[PDB]
Amino acid sequence: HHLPAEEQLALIQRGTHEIISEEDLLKKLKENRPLKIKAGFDPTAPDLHLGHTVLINKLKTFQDLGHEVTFLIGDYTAMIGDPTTRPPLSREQVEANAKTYQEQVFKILDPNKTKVRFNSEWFNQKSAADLIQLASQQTVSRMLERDDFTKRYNNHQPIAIHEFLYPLVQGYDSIALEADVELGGTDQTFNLLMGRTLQSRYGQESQVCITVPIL
Repeated sequence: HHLPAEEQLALIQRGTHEIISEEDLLKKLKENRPLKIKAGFDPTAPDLHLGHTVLINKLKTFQDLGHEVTFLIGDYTAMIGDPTTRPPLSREQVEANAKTYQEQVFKILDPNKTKVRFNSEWFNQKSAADLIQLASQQTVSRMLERDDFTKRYNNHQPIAIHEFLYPLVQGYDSIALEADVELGGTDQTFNLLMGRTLQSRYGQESQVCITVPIL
């Protein structure tokens, strides 16, 4: 049934830019169970541009190999706006943009074998105290190590503080999903690594991080 793990790893490794501990990936595949596969998408764009194709085909490889792909809509942070200012996304915009993503993605993935989820599902129920707990798990110095934060800080461009909370949101999504693997583009390394780090801090086995080219 489940392919030998050495062969799974050969099909997963092709076309990828980096795998953070293949030693951890091989161990998960040798467990011979459906790994939970997380791929997150911001719902602001009108569609997925054709540069996502490699990424979606890699989710296809995971699903063909028997693992469970979760297609995650990061709607929570996009629907929060300013206190009384340009507005945030309505729910109507999230649901309409996500519908277009799904019709794109399901020309490749099987809908009966893919989970579609919105991270407001757990995050609507989180209190302010929950987010403070989360925020205590990372240092300001590590957040400023992200490339986009490093340039803005040195070019003396303001970084609002909630921008430091968004990667913590993405990392916790991994805990809420019990992700075994999370995929993203070459430039998402920092954010993907956040879930691997937070998971250990919450008592979970960590995820493997896999990057592919997003053209």
